[PDB]
Amino acid sequence: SVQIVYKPVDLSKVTSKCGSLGNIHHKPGGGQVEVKSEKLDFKDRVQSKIGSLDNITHVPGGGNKKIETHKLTFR
Amino acid sequence: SVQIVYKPVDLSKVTSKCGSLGNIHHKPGGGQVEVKSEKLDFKDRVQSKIGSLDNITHVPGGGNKKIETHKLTFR
Amino acid sequence: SVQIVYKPVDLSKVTSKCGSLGNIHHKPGGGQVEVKSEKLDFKDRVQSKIGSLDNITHVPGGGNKKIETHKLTFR
Amino acid sequence: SVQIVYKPVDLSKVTSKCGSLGNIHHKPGGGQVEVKSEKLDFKDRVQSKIGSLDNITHVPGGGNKKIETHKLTFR
Amino acid sequence: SVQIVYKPVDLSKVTSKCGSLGNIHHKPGGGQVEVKSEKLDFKDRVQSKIGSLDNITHVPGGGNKKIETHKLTFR
Amino acid sequence: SVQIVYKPVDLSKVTSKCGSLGNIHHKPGGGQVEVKSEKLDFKDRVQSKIGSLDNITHVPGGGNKKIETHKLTFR
Repeated sequence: SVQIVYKPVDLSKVTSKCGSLGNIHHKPGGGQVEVKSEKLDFKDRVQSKIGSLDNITHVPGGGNKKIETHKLTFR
Repeated sequence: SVQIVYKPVDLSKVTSKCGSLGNIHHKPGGGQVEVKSEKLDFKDRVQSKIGSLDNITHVPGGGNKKIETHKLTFR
Repeated sequence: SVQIVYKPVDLSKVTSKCGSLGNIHHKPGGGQVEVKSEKLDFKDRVQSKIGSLDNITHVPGGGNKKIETHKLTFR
Repeated sequence: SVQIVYKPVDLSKVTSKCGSLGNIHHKPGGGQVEVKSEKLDFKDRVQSKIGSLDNITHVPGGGNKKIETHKLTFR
Repeated sequence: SVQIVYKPVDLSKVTSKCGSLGNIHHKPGGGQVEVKSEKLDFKDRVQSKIGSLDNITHVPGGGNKKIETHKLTFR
Repeated sequence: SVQIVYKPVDLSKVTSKCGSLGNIHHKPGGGQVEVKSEKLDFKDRVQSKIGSLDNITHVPGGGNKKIETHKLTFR
């Protein structure tokens, strides 16, 4: 007789206190950009990105993360 | 007779206190950028990124992380 | 008769106190960039990144990390 | 013949640049205050101030000051 | 014949540049205060100040000051 | 014939550059204060200040000062 008891207890705390969060300045691509292209031959696929792209300002008040995985495999 | 008892107890704390968080300046790509391209032959795929791209300012009040994995495998 | 008792107890603390966090300046790529390319032959795949890319300013109030793995394997 | 010419020229500049101003915490009188007074005789004027009074948080973006006095006295 | 020419020229500059100003903590009077007064006789004026009073947090972005006095006295 | 020419020229500069100004902690009067007064006779004026008073946190981005006095006295 196989008897399995899976009783994990979790009283965890993931906490953050922040007095003030601010005055954040993200200024990407203030510089001049000049692309002068002449007599260019392309045989296959071309991907071009010019300028200021995919810039992120991520400012969460908390941004606390808890990942918990529970796995009971029986064969 | 196989008898398995899986009772892990977790009273953990992941904590942060911050008096003040601020005055953050991220200024990427203030410089001038000049790309002068002439008589260039391309046979295969081309990927070009010019300027200020994928710059991140990440400012979480906490940013505390708890990863917990539980695995009970029985064969 | 096989009898397994798995009762780990965790009363751990991962803590940080910070009086003030700030005045952070990240200024990448203030310099001028000039790429002059002439008479270049490419047979295979080309990847080009020019300028200020993938620069990170990561400022968490805490940034405390707890990784806990529990594994009970029975064969 | 008295001939007075009063032509002062003022091309002055009083300037300030501030990237960010913030995260200012003024917490006066966090402590407990207990005044136990017994059998006190007062013949003249009494002024009593108890607690947290006249506390100032003054945070100007500039706060630049120019005082200019011009005085031409003739007797 | 009295001939007075008063032509002062002022091309002065009073300037300040500040990248970031912040994370200022003023915490006066965190301590406990206990005043136990018994059998006190006062004949004249009494002024009493108890606790946390007249505390200043002054944080100007500039706070630049120019005082200029011009005085032409003729007798 | 009295002939006075007062032509002072001022091309002065009072300048300050500051990369970052911050993380300033002023904590006066964290200590306990106990005043136990018994059988005190006062004939004249009394001034009493108990606790945390007149504490200053002065943080100017510049705080540059130019004083200029011009005086032409004629008798």
